[PDB]
Amino acid sequence: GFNCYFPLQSYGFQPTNGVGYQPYRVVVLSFEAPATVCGPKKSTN
Amino acid sequence: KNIDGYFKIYSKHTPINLVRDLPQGFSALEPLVDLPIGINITRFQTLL
Amino acid sequence: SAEIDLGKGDFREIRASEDAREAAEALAEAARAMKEALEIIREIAEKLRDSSRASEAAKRIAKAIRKAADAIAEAAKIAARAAKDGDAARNAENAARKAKEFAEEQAKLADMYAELAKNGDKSSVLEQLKTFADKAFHEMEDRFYQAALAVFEAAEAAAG
Ligand SMILES: *[C@@H]1O[C@H](CO)[C@@H](O)[C@H](O)[C@H]1NC(C)=O
Repeated sequence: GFNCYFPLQSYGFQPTNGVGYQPYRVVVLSFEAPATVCGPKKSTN
Repeated sequence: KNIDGYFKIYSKHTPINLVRDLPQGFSALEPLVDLPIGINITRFQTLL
Repeated sequence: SAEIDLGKGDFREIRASEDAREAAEALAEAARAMKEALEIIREIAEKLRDSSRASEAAKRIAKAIRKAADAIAEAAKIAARAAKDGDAARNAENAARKAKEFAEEQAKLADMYAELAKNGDKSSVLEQLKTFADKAFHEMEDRFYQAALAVFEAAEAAAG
């Protein structure tokens, strides 16, 4: 320690932790040659 | 061939009754898939 | 049912045997001491601006950590005698050790970082201050909360 630190840091996840401290799940989808990923075009009768 | 990043591929299978001569035949080759892979292709080597 | 902004915002005025109430004023030597510690170190987390202030601010912080160190133990104690229960009292005496010592270990260390902020060589020592204070501020609230519900857990054990 003492002018020396690990480049790490532990989240302390306990059943009681603050709602802003509790673990959260995050999805970040990137948009961005042929373009192949396409939304579903709905058909019709 | 690779055009517009689509590497198309065309094939055709016909029997062979000849020994070592590219047969005097006639057949149209037909699409198999259209691979949308953006790769420069200048060299190619077969695998057996 | 009392307006105290703890972690996740849970607010209470402990409803149990009066020693748990006494574990609410004596614990208010901690419950009021935690939520003040996470506010003045919150003032030092990035409103740290002056090496000259860094000298005594860390000292008052160190004395507040030192205040917090022997406050969190003082909160975790009196319930365990009025605790009809044993299982829920284990954490507090641990926190009376763990939370006190973890606060204690930085309480002296903040002083040895307050002395290094005393002379105040702002070329590098501020970067010392900024790195442990948040580390402590992360550590103190982590250590706070672990006790902050384990201290009431003993008070919960000290309900009847
Ligand atoms: C072909 O190589 C060039 C090199 O300048 C590169 O910029 C390009 O992305 C490549 N194209 C493909 C389809 O791999």
